[PDB]
Amino acid sequence: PTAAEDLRHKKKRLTAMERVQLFCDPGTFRERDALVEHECHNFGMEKRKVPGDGFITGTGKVFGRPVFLFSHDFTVFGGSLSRTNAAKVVRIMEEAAKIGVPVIGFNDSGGARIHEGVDSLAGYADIFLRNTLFSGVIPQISVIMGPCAGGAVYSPAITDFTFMVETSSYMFVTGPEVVSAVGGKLVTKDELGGPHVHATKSGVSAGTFPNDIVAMAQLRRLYSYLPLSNRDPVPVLPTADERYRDVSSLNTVVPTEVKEAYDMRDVIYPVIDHDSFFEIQPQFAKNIICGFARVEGRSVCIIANQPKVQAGVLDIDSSVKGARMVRFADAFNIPIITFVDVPGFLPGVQQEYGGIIRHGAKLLYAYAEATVPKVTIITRKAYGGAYDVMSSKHLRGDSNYAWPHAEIAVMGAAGACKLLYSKETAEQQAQRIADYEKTFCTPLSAARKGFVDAVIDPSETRMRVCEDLERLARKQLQNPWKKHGNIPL
Amino acid sequence: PTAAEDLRHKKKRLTAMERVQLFCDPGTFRERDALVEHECHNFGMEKRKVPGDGFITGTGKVFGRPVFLFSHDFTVFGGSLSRTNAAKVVRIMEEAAKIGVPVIGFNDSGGARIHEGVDSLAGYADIFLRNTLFSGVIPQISVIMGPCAGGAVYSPAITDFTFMVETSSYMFVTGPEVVSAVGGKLVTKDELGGPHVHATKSGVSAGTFPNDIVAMAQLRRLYSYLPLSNRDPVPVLPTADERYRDVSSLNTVVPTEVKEAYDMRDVIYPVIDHDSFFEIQPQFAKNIICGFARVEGRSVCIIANQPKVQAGVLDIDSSVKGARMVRFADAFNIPIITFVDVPGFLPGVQQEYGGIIRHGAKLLYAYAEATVPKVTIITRKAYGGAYDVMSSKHLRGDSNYAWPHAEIAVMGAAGACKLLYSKETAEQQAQRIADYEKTFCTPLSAARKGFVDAVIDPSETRMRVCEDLERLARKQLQNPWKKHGNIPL
Amino acid sequence: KASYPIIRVKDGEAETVLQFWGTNEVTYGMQMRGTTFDVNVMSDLQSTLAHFVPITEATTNTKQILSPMPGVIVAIKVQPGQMVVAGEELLTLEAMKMRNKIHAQADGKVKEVKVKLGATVEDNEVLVELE
Ligand SMILES: O=CCCCC[C@@H]1SC[C@@H]2NC(=O)N[C@@H]21
Ligand SMILES: O=CCCCC[C@@H]1SC[C@@H]2NC(=O)N[C@@H]21
Repeated sequence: PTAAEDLRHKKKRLTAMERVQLFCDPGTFRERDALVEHECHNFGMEKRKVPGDGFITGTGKVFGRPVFLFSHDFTVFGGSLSRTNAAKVVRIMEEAAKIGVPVIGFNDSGGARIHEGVDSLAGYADIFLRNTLFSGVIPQISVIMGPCAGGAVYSPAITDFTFMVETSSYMFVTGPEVVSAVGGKLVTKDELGGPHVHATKSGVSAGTFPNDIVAMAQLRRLYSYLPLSNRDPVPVLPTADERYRDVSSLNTVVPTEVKEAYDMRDVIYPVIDHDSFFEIQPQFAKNIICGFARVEGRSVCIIANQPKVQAGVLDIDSSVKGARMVRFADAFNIPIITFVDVPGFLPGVQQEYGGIIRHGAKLLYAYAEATVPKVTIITRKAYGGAYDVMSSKHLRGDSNYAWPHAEIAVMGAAGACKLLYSKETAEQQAQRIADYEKTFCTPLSAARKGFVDAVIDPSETRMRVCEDLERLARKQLQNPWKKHGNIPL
Repeated sequence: PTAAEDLRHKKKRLTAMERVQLFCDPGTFRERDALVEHECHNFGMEKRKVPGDGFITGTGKVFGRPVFLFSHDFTVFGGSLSRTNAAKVVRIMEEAAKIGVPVIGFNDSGGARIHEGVDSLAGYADIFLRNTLFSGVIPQISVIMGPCAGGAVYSPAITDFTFMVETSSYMFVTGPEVVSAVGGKLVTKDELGGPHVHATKSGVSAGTFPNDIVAMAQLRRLYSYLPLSNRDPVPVLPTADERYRDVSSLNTVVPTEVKEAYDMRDVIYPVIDHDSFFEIQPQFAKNIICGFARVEGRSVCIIANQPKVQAGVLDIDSSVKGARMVRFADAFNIPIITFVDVPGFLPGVQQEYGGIIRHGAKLLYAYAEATVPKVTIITRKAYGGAYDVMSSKHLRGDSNYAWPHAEIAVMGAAGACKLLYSKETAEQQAQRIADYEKTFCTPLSAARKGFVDAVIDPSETRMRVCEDLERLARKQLQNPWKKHGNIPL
Repeated sequence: KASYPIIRVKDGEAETVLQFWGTNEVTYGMQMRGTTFDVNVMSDLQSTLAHFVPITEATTNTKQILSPMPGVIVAIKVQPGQMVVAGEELLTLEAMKMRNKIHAQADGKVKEVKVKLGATVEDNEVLVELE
């Protein structure tokens, strides 16, 4: 019996129920509500009632841990929401708020249902309010499998992570017809809101998958990292890997020349456990890396610069990416580990015309507000305000480390030499820049002041990180009483 | 005796002490620390010690209410910060955190002090952490009277409001010398970070003043609105104006044609008390108005659309502006009053390439998260998701009102008629669009559903607003327990 | 051992040693007799559903290569209008004190005009054109 799904598969596409079956465990899905009708009675809609009413909501179970989910249905009315569709979603989110369980939704709606009038707006508003209230209480993940247009786009935005499917998905606020009507330009749906556009240009989508099957397979892996609720502790899984594994290849990663580049992944991979990195937003703002990883069987958060791309310089997009990652990680009590290599901020008129001052402050706010244990490692250099922003010791950092060839200075040697000698005799470059770099572009001064705990061999990083992260397991820090902060938007 | 200030005034500029004297009451300033030296002992700095060390910090008193302030000094070392300058500021902010008092700072620093090494970075980090921790506890206002470059720019950014002086002030992260070095373009300091640029292009500065004297005079007026701390109640001042003043001119403000424009200030001004509006960011994103005002002697927050500019259409910049205003107003228990007139969102490729999805969600998050009393008035129209965003009744709104000629529909009549009749006989425009607009583009349906409390004459708005704002004085609402939210950055 | 290379397997007397490269949870990168393969391990549902999945073809473009970011060209490696092979460095831009090195991903030859040493122009120009 394979009835009524032949029409769907013929278009090389899967069904909502099949997606739900693929996500959860083999036999642990219990559909909650299945016999519900729209009761519209307008515009010749009194007929063609549907039992499911276009939504599939259940409970399920992943890796032995509970979950909640819902999936849109494209065959029935195009997946449009109504006064009645939104009730099921509201009930699921409320139940997942009472119990410490997350929510995952597979969006496929074609837009609002016009035949209901303003009831669709009512349902949208209720879903928006539930998302707003419960953000930071239970993790929310959203996946977009098909078209997603109109005002329905906003609820995925408030969710913590949004993923996209490559061939047959798109998302935008207004359709290309209106764009043609007002501006006069003919742009296709994919050219407007395709997965690539949101992966590279707008920065909304947190990832892209080639197929639905791969999407489910990796969504399970992502779910294996998250904590169940706000009050539950960070999960710890058994692992045969051990902190005594030898990592001596880190002694040679940093080149002896100051103008040559290297890949920061060569430093990230040895420290964490084998094959346990899940990069977030891999194709957007490549000069910074963010993602999840495990250290001795417990999930941690990774944020590191990359001198491979644009000399590892902070920017607007990198600031937004890092700020969102830090805020989410702190909201759910996940340790943060950072690797620092920054020469400063990206210079340019477009930057000031785009508001670098606002955006660069977001990362600093996220780092200063955080109360989870932090570990910082300075590999090569840290200059100016970039050193302050990237989790400096003064921002209530727990432990800070440096490598023997690091440099921590106010600015580059040339600018310091220029400002320290206004009209000093010519040729001052040769006998002053070298001396200043020798005397003050080294971690000795910063260690004398007390800004780094110790200068360590690069081969001891795994040992030190495991020791510190084990000791810091029970830190309790609290901020002054506030209704909420006022972050620079 | 007018010694040592002749050199300053000759350049048509004022001094820090003169600014402090102008701000506070005639004789209520008590300078806190005045005999402090830098104790540097490097690069020939062992000499030329200064008593004040370039900073003036005190307590003062404005309108009989306490304050705290500090002012940079440009004559002494260019206003550079140090390990010692930042200590005074930290002490002032800590004291103003223990006591429920705000802080106001007049920035004039030329950058960091190179002769101290990384101690300047240490001081910057401490100030950044204090700003981050105490934001949302005590209001913070910052004014920029002169140059402000380097990494020192970030602390004004975290503060709630930043104002600028016209002729002799600028702010940016990196100087034009580096821009010339890397990109090769010659741009002046004013062309890069002048007050106009931040007033119109970047949206960082919240206002601009022509002179320092006017800056102080209006800063006092702004201070008269704010509450003293997080736990203190909203100030109420005596006022001879009364809720029984006749406003019948509102019956004629809205034109009888749907394509003609009008000025929303003609609706804003009658409702509030006379000469009591303080616009915020007047020259940026003119399609939305935000500011402070008084209603029956108590300060409230005003957020309204404007069909004069771009048909009152929501956008990226307007969303950011409104979101920041709502967040600040809610953080300190200030009532919010909104006027709604929106046809939707601005359509265009640049918008999606710039991330409309992220930015438009910020206003919705700010409106949904808020727990202060809200009053909403729909004058003419509200369509699509814009109706949901602008404080709809479903987002825990207290009271909502509409005017007799309003319209609340899913979308415009043309699109609805197109979607409701795919290949219906030609000429369907004339006998379908008119009928649909007549039947469903009216507040009767939204009133039937229960989305507006009542349909009122435009002459009763002041009476209704005063009644509701008086009754709602003691509302107590609380959100679920969270360490903090996760707003879409 | 989990997430490790060596895998010792012994059926009866026969003994084999294979290697485990990596995976994406539907495809396994395993080495057999010093050769890489990608075995697919999927259940009944995944097998019956993988038939109904689009398989798009990636762009096969043999054309000019552009510099991703502005900079300065200080060193060049390849010659104008000769053979080029995959993985060969072509030139090195230096920007904000950093020498990168864009190479040739994959191709057989080129037809183009070289950008001369010290040409501080970049801005996504056509440094090398592949034809
Ligand atoms: O020496 C002239 C250009 C130096 C730029 C150094 C890098 S580029 C972006 C960032 N901003 C700075 O001021 N320094 C770094
Ligand atoms: O009828 C064709 C153009 C109608 C646009 C109506 C305004 S323009 C911006 C906003 N977006 C919409 O879909 N409607 C409004």
